Amino acid sequence: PGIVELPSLEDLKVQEVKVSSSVLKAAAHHYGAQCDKPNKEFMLCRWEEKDPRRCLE
Amino acid sequence: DAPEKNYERTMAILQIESEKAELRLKELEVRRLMRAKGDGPWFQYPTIDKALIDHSPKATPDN
Repeated sequence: PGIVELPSLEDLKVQEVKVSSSVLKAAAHHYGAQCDKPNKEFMLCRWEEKDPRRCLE
Repeated sequence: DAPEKNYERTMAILQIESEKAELRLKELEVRRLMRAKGDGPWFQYPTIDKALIDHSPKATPDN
């Protein structure tokens, strides 16, 4: 069949959130209140597109 | 019986039996075509009902 099309490594470069899981869980409820809108844009895009390559930006 | 009666009764018998024979030949041909192509109401061996599929958003998105 066809060739699967993957994004390049430049498309995956981003400033990673390099904090530990306790730093994430301690800051979790304020992250869920304050970072609501692009997170829900992303997860709606992620359950509608069903393809992570269409959900990168 | 009159020869008229036997004669016309024989014509009636021959029409009924010729119709039944042509219908049996058509029945054989119809059964052969429906087993071969599977497009008629006969030989419809069952598949999975698609009403059983859960179309809800699942726990993970890649599906």
